[PDB]
Order: sequence, then structure tokens, then C-alpha cells
Amino acid sequence: SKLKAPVFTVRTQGREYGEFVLEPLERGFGVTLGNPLRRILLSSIPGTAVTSVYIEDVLHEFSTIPGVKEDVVEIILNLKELVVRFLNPSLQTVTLLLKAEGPKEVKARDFLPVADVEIMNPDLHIATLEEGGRLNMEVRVDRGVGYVPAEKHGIKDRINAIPVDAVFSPVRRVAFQVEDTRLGQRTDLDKLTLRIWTDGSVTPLEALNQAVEILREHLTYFSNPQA
Amino acid sequence: LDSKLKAPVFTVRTQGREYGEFVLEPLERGFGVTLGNPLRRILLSSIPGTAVTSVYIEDVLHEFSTIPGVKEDVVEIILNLKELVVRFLNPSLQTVTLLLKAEGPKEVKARDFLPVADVEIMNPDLHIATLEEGGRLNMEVRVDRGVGYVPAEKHGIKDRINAIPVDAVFSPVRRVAFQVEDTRLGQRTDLDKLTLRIWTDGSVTPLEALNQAVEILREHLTYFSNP
Amino acid sequence: YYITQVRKEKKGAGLEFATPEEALAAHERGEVALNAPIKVAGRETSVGRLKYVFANPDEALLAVAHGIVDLQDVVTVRYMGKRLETSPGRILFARIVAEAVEDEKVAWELIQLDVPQEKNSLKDLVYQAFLRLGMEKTARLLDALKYYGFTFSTTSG
Amino acid sequence: GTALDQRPRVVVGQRVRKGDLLADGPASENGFLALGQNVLVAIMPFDGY
Amino acid sequence: AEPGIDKLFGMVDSKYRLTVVVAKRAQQLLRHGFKNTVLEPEERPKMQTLEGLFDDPNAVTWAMKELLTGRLVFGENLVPEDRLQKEMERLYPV
Amino acid sequence: FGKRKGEGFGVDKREVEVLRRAEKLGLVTPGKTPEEQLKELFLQGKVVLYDGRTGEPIEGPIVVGQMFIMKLYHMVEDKMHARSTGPYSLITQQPLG
Amino acid sequence: QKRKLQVGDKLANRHGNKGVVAKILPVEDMPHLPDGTPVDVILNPLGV
DNA sequence: CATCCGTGACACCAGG
Ligand SMILES: [Mg+2]
Ligand SMILES: [Mg+2]
Ligand SMILES: [Mg+2]
Repeated sequence: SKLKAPVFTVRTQGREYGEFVLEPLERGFGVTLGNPLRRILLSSIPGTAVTSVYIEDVLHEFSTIPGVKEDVVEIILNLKELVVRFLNPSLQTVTLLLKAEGPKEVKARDFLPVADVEIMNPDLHIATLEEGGRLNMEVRVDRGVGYVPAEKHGIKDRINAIPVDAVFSPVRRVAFQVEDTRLGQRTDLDKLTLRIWTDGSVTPLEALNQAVEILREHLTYFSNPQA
Repeated sequence: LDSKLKAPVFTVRTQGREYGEFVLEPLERGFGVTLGNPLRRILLSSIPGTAVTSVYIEDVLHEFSTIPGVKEDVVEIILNLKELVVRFLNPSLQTVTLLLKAEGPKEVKARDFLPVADVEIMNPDLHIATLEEGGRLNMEVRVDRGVGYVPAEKHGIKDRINAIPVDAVFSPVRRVAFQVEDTRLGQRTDLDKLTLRIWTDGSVTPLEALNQAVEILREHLTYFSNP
Repeated sequence: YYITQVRKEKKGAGLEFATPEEALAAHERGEVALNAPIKVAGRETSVGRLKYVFANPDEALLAVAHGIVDLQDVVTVRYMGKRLETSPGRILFARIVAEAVEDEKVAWELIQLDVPQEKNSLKDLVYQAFLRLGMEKTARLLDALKYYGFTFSTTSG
Repeated sequence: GTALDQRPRVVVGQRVRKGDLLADGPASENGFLALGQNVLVAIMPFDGY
Repeated sequence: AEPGIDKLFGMVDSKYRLTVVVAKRAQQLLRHGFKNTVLEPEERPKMQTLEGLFDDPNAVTWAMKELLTGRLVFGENLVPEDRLQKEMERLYPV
Repeated sequence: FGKRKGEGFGVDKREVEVLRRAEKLGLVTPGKTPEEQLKELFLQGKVVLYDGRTGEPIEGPIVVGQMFIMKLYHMVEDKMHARSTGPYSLITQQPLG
Repeated sequence: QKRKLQVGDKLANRHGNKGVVAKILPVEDMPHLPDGTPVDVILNPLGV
């Protein structure tokens, strides 16, 4: 009467969205599996985020730039939404360079391209420069995990660099449904469906695999008892 | 930004084959409950044990009848049978019927059950019933393997017309309490400390039960492999 | 209070039955609620007190865990050797007190089991615990009541 | 000590009428009084916190 | 709650005499570097450091546990003050 | 909810349990479909809510909605204060305030 | 200085509901809607 | 043995 390995279905939409189904699972195992995976997905999935910004003729965060409509606070708030995917596994830091002038709405595309680095949200607005307004930025993206505020890392590559709050996690949302299902004559079985929305840096399936690996590694910790 | 995570020390604190405290610290923020809740669900729902599932007592029609010559009613006898801790030494055995025939002035214990091959009654001193001069008790109880808890009116198994179904208390675990406390490692401030508390009936030990729980959970983690 | 209150339902509404199996079958048909007051053969009871009879607190709370019954259903439980008609929640509260003071007989003497716990009864509990066990044990009792009151108020809805 | 700064809410080339907003002051969202945040609240106890 | 506070309140005729006794004993332990303790090595109160367990530096915890052992005598007019001072300085130097 | 019904998901098991509890509370009419009862709760301003630590639902439906909340000028950053020793007053030789 | 909200800062609504922030939980501990949307603030009903 | 009058006193912390 022991229930055996269930079918595992995968539905995807681009690098952004993913549904992952397991059925049939024993009663109550829908939650038992879904909830810890959701916690690990929301809390411990590594990723990328901007961690520092230098702007020429800008000494600190509470500044304006002539010709630029946005103040530096809004520029850093915009850069906080920049999704930066690294292709090389062993890469840790990238320094994006942006140089712009004249009347233009500087977007995320305008960053000079670097090898093995893709910008996943290129339409992201950065600034609204007018005639004669010049913007010269060097932003720094690091690999990391979780949420690390600027007050804790203080990352500055040059003297007048502005540390930035970093939301490293690439997971934007995690839900999971537990629906009723049957196998043969057994009733009250669980059908688990994890819905995962990411930013594109890592895909829902990669995030699910990393979370599963983290949970298995944590279960490893009960292996060596001690009186 | 840069993090270092010391592998957590696992600590056991047992008192016989009935109880144990299990401490796992330090854990990254949140993983205390992330580990405790699934393990608790598993320990309460899926650890294999045994249970009395049906009882036939001669000349007894229904469950709420009285018995001549015995002081307890049938309900009390069924409760005492619910508290019977039976252990199966052979992994292939799945069901046994236990015979018990006694009379005269005597207080039946769990010892008085006729021994069956590879069926160890862990608690032979468990009281069952008292009889008087002229009291007769001929009963057969049905002991099945299973997990969790199944009310009598959900299996309703009847070998004969007057076999009373008994709520199957399968689970060898009687209670699982766990509690997460904040802990620090140097100047890491919000680390977690997990403390499990497992009560069993002696058929399986708390440490055995926890290991079976983590094994079940890892095997379920393996179910995300083959789309 | 939320865990120590008992449900009172209106479906059965005081039907009379001869044998308890009649009441069980009636409730199974959907004609009587689990906590509706009825009278089987002459004594006032409910279907819940017959359908579910637990040998000990641990079994009752295991059934509560598995969703068989809720903490506010009136059930039959065997605690301290007596056959009690009470909810699993009141058993759980008695156990909270007993574990806190590390004295099962005194803890059973202190509590009022058959009443929902509220400001006045909990105050009398704290005072009697003081008189009978000392301020150290009463302080541990207070911290236990705090822990479980907060826990159960969170998920109560 | 609270910061009193104005931020431009128009853009180059925009036609504006008399009395139209040009810059939001402190605690002003598009000319509406903005003294706080619209948060998503749940009304329930939480473990005594 | 202080461990065994009910018993300590049972040991005295006035709750404030307990405090006087405990504070005096704690000062006695502080002056003589705890060398006059009536606690066995296993009864020593311990403090968890980063390295490992160490002696509890709180003379008051010590004094209360010592009182709990029963190995202490308290009362009025037991010994002249300077006699006690000099005898404790002889048995336990500073 | 029609969004979810179109995305290929039915009513959840925990939602069914919360609906049972709400039926006990007299908040929804007994007999309607899950969607009807969830809509009745929503009209009462209440929704099903999941405990993030366990994945189990709050046993009852909870009031959830958008509220305007301000941060008042009384921030602990300005008020936390402590002193071992410090300046004393001229005549009284007592600590300043 | 750029002051973020911290434990001990005072919030209030327009109806006289005032309170000091006593706890900042990580997102995964917050009560969430079935579609996975966590709530922002948890107000105690006993204040009403 | 009354009325009139002058003189006391009128919460705490915080910041001011
Ligand atoms: Mg913590
Ligand atoms: Mg029954
Ligand atoms: Mg009593």
C-alpha cells in the first residue's frame, strides 16, 4: 500500500515563469514539500544586483546633475532594478560603463556591453537627459545571496563611489497549490504545483533545483549525532 | 556581503527508547522552522508502526454493550487495546490476529496474549481487563502495519459479523514539539537554533524516527528529477 | 480562550435516540451535527462524545493533528484514569499547565477544566499556582501561558 | 531636519495650462498630499510581536 | 526567577536579611578571589564563553548557590569583625 | 479569482479547510461552491491567508487590504541614549540633563 | 542621512492607530495570499 | 462667633 515515485511535470514561459507539478503525493505531503521549497526560494537563491555607483562630478547620493531630470537618489533607485545575468559560472564582479549626452532617455541598453554578461531588462529607464546634459556612470554588479543593505557592505571602488542596497535574490514570487487527486482506489492524495516567477537572471527551474539541493544539504546535517 | 557558514553541530539528548531532544545550531536565518515543520509532519504522518484495528469479543454484539462477569465495559477494553504497543520483528509480516482466552478471578495483562512468531509485545504489563468469579473473556484482536492515524469508521475492516473496528493508532510517535530560538555566531546576529522533541511508544526510538523522517524527506526531494 | 471554548451547533437540535449506533448513523446521513446536544436512551450527550473516544491525551491530539477533529469539538478522552467529556483543546490546556509546573496532580487540582479560560479564571490559576508551588514555578507557568496564548492567537483566525 | 526638496514632474516639450503642476514638493505625489505609504495590511495577531 | 528563591525566602525571618547575607558573602568572595568558596568543583557556576565553559564571574550567583548548599552560617553576633577579617586574610591571602 | 480559474488551477485544499471553518463561523452559506463562498468572504473583506512559516492556512479568513500608513517624526535613532559618566552641574555637582 | 525604517520607529494611520515597529520579519515568514503575495504590515485586531 | 483677606499649593519623565 506504499505509494511510489510520482510524475513530475514542468511548464515554462521564457526565462521568467515556471510551473512544477508533482502527483500523486501522500496526504499532507503537498504542503510538506511545497512550503520549505518556497521559503528557500524566497530567501536563499543566489543572484546578481548593483552594489555601487560612481558618477562623474557627483560627490555623494544627495546630488543633482545639470541636464538630468532625475536626482541621484532616483538614479540609484532605478539602477536597483537592473537585472544582470552572468554567463560564466566563476564570474563574481562586473563594472558596467555608461556614457551618454544630448536629449535622450537613457535606458539600460546604453550600457557598454561586456563579454559573458547580459542585461535582462534593457528597457529599464535610467535617466532623462536634455540638451547639454551628460551622464557618465560606472556601476558595479556582484554575485550574492539574500538582501544586503548598503550600510553593511559599503562597497566603493573609488573615493566618490556611492554604495547601493543590493537585493541579490533573483526570485520575484513563489506560490504553490495543493489540489485533490487520486491514484487507483486511494483518495485524498495531494497534487503539488510550485509557481515560480524570477527576474530572468536564473530561470525558475534552476532556482527550484538550487533550492532542492540546499534542502538536501541541510538534511545532511543530521548525519553526525553527538551526545 | 561575503559570507562564511560553519557546518552546524548536531546534538542528541535521549532518555531511554521513549524520548529525545535534538539540537541543530547554528542555522541560517529561517531554516529552523524550514527544517522543523516538514520533519514534524513526517514524524506524525509517515513513520511505520503497528495498531489494533479490529476486535471480536465472544457474545458481544456492539461496541457500547456491557459484559457480564467483567467490570470494564467494551469501550474501556478497546481503549486499553489502543494502548497496546506491538512490534513486528519480521519486515515481511503485515498482519496478525492475537488470541486471548481467560476466565475466573484474574486481571488480564498484555502478557496473556498467546505468543505469535515474530510479534514482540513491548509492554506486557499493560492492563487489559479484570474478571470475577464467573467472568469469561474470549477475544481476538487484529494488529496491522500502517502509518499515521485512521479512525475506525474509515477502514471498517470486519473479519466476521461482530468484529468491532478500532481507531488505528499506527504512528509509533506520540508527540513532536519543536522550537526555534535566535542565536549568534560571533557577530552574525539572526541565526537559528533548532530543538526537536520526540515521544515514541518504544517500538521505534526517537532517533530512529527522526532518521526515518529525514530519509523520507530526502527521497521526496529526489522526485524533482525526471520530467 | 480560543482553544478552550467548545462548539455548539444547531443541526441535531435535540433529537432523541435509543441506541448510540442510531445517532452515529444519523450524523453520518447528515441529519445531526457533531456537537449538537442530543439524548441517547435518556442521558444528554452529543454525537462527538460517542463517535470519538480517545484512550489518552496523546491520541486525541494526534487525531487533532490529522484533521479528524478540531480542538473545539466536544469529545471523550481518558485522562487521569477518568472518562472525560471535554474538548481536545481543554486537554491541551491542562497539559500546558502540567508541563509548566512539572506536577500533574497539583496541575489537575488547580485548573477549572469545564469552562473556557479567560481573564478571571487565568488570574485565579496564577494565584493558586503561587500559593501551592512558589514564585519560580509560577513564573515558568506564566511564560508557558504567554508562549501558547500567543501561538494559538496567531493561527486562530 | 526633514528634507524639503522639489522634483520636476514635467518633461521637455510638454504643453501646460495655467495652474498645472511643474514640480512636486516634499510629501507630494503628482500634486496630492503624500504623507505616507499604501501598504498591504493583514489584521491578525502574530505570536505576540 | 532566581533558582531556589522560595527556599532562600524560607531560610530567613525577613526577606531583607537574605539580601544582606547574600551581598556580604559576595563581597567576601570578591575580596578573597573566590578561594574561600564552599562549592565543590562540580557545583561551581559556569559561564559559556566562545572558547568553552568558565567560572561564573558573578559573585552573587555564587553566594546564592552557596547559601542553597547549607554550608554557610548566618546570624548576628557570631564573631568580632576584625577577627573575622584577619582570619579570612590568613586562610586566604589577597 | 477568474484569473486563477483561467490559469489552470482549482480551489486549494487549504482553501477548502478554511471554508469549512468559515461555514462553522456563519460567514458563508452552507451548500454553495468553493468559488461562491470565497466570493462571500471577499465581499466581507476577508481572504484565505497562508502562514509563511508552515504553509498551512490561518484557520479563519483574515481581513487583508491596502491601508495608508505614515512614519511619524518619533524615530528611535534620535532617542536612544545612555551614559556612564559625563558633565556635571556647577552648583549642584549633579549630572546634566 | 538616509534613514530606513527600523525596529523602534513609530508608524500610524489617519484614524488614531499608532504603534512602534516591534519586529521586521523576512518575506518568507510573512502571511501570504494563495497566489504567493506576502502582506506588508500585520496590525493586531485588539486595537480596534 | 462669623465674614474678609493674605498667602500657600496646584503629577512624572522627555526637550526646550
Ligand atoms: Mg532567527
Ligand atoms: Mg469511534
Ligand atoms: Mg480541577
